[PDB]
Amino acid sequence: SRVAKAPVVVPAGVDVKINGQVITIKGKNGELTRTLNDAVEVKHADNTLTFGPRDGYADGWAQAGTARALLNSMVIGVTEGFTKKLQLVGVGYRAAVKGNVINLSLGFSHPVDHQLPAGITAECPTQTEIVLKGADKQVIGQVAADLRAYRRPEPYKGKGVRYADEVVRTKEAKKK
Amino acid sequence: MIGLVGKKVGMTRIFTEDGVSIPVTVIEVEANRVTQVKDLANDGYRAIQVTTGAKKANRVTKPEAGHFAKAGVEAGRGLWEFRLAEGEEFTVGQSISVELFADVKKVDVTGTSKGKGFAGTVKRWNFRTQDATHGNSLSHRVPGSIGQNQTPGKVFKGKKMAGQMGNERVTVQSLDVVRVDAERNLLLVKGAVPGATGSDLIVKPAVKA
Amino acid sequence: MIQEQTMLNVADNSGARRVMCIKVLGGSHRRYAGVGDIIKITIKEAIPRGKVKKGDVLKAVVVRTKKGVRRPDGSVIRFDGNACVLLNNNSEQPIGTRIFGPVTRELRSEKFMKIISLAPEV
Amino acid sequence: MKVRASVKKLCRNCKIVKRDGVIRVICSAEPKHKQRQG
RNA sequence: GUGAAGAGGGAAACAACCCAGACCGCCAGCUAAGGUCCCAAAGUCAUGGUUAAGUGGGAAACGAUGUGGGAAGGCCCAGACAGCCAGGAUGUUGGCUUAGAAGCAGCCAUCAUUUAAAGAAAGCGUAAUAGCUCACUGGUCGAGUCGGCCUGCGCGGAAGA
RNA sequence: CGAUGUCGGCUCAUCACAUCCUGGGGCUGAAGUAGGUCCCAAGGGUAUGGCUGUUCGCCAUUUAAAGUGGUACGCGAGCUGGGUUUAGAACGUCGUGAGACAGUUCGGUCCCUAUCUGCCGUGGGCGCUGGAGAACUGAGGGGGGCUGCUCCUAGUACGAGA
RNA sequence: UGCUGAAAGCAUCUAAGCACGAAACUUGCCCCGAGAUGAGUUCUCCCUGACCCUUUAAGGGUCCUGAAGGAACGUUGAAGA
Repeated sequence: SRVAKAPVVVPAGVDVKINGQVITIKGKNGELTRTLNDAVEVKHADNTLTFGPRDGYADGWAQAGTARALLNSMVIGVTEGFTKKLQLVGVGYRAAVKGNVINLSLGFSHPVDHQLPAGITAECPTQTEIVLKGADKQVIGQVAADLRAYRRPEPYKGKGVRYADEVVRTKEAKKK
Repeated sequence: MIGLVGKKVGMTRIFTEDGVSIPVTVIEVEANRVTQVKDLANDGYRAIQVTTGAKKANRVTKPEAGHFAKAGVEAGRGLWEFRLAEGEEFTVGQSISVELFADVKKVDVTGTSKGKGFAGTVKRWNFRTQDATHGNSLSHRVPGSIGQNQTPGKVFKGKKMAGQMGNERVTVQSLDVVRVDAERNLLLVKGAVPGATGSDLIVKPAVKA
Repeated sequence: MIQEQTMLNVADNSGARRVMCIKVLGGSHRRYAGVGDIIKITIKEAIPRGKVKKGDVLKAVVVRTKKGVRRPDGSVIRFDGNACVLLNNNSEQPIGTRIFGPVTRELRSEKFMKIISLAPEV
Repeated sequence: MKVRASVKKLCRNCKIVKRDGVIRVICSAEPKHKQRQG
């Protein structure tokens, strides 16, 4: 509602196409196509993007608000992209990467292989830190969540895979 | 992949160099001749129909004689067909030998089990007999109770009772193939297979890989 | 084929001479013990000077069976009686100092080394 | 996770949420205040 | 009052519930209770609202930013509420039960300066300390926002062969 | 009440889930092994003996567990008859007595050739449209679904150590 | 358990959308199965002569031909009351 009433400025060099309710955006990373809710209408609004709820839908304002956030996310992604940093804490933890596959050893008896999806790049500047980049925020969050799910951090030593900018609660055995 | 039709020929054992003896069932798998090839266009599914053995000229009926003559295949006993796996093709009149089992290790054998006739619950469903003494009267091998009371008021379907035992097709799967002899048309498989001597068996590669 | 209530002879010299099997271990509803299965037994009559007295429950291992054992080539080994060796209920550890009579090689489980070593034959 | 029939804001950092028609309480400070049935 | 000693229609079936008291015949009409999408006779009828739960078509104490309406009330472009880079100090390690409670166990006052601004103290956390927040106070965007009462209809609570 | 045989045992079961084991999870005063509690889950599995008529219970030794209930406290036109509950007899107690006692002991006839429904098997008739002989697709239905221990990972992670 | 995400400038697994997630469910394994009257599909085999009648109808009657195949009978079976 309030967020919907805030057009987002489209920077130069970004192409926006409105095929009915489908939106295609092209920047410098790739083409991002998203299908939009039928309860929200969008016009080119040269130099800006505007969203309006069509009459006949009680939640029209809410759908506009989420739609505006999604469009901003894609605009930022195509313009610059999204990066996430993951840290591995624990003795004997490796995060080697090669090609389009991530190799991890989180103390399991067998190696862990993860197949990244298209449009996602992984880099390993250090053996324990891994940085992922992509054109959209939803996929990176999902991929990072999948990586984290392999070894959830535990609250006695903060081991496992953790996000670079999160706080992990720690506790100690009281008597035994 | 397709199977083959063979005849059970008794049982034997093979002595290995290390001493252990392997009980093997001997299956006579002579050349299997393809009589008809099915396709999705006509039959809606792809299969090959094969025949084996021989039949008396005066015993094969005219409808069967014409069916064989169309494929140019000598008349055999019975007909069986196997579904295809989409990875292989066959032509009418082609002969299939036991050599295709050279590279396999497990097979599934299907056949008709020996017929025990009308069998009691003790023999059929391993029911426990009642006491032979201590007052028992005419109830030594009787099934016992078959229902609860008025509340159900009936005997549930699928109840275990006396009846025909054996004489139905059963499959023994994951049998080790011990030896294949193409020139003599033999297939030694470790274990026992359903049916008596001289009964037709169907051998196909194990599906529970 | 040793089941509950079965009489067994004692191969060792722990002082027991006849024992009763009261349970077959190693599985629920297990029926009978094999060549080298652990069983729970009670001593029915022993040497007065022995270290094991009558009416005590302790584990045992079968070494000989009348039914016999089957070899991989089809051969079988049969004996004129059933014999066992006494144990300690916490660690297997046959308490006997010597064992009389032949013992089959089916007990070579990387563990019964003491039994086989003391065995006069095999 | 408490599955009690009554849900309350035990501490300041407790939020009431509705998910799949079920009223839950989520706490960002201590997991002990997380409870499902509301 | 009804049944017993009353058929008929309705409540799926159901003496005693609702409508209604069968003299006989009719391939005539109008109504009662109850009904009108199909089984199954008659409105997929008209107007204004509510419900998202298959509620309707079982069940309470109690719980909750479900949703509709009403009466108000506090703060609000001398610019509110939530956010954003900020501040949150000095004795008050207290006399007091000096074992340490120092604001975070209580006797106790509940003082006082810098002041755009702060209390001798609300939460988490230490044997007490320490430490991290919030009370409160600056600056940008910036317009509504906040907490209760009355209730309509819903959700959870809600497991049996 | 012109008759619905009422405790246990055996045989045979079937359903519910308020789950005993196995499976998936939250919290923990969860270091790890092992636990506590709650949520989801009924696919399968879910002891043998001594004493007593016993169910139950105590005891002995196993298992991953020896689940709780419904089904005429499931099941005697399927079996037994130990308890209780006819007639004999005795003990204690009550009564002058005949006799009585959820007081105790010894002994003591359990019928039925299955018409219908149901269920387990197996056939005849007709139909499916000119008739006949074969091989199939598959709607639909049923069966099966349990798990221990050892080794490697590793004596690794964890832990002051154990 | 989540990712993104407004309603409610924040937050939020949910309202739109996208992910995983159990011996439970559907399938996968084995068996029955077209009486599945919704009675299915494919292959092969056999029959292609004349007279009349009427209330001229998917009608009835007579002569000659009766094929494929089936049944029956016999010898029987590791099939079977």
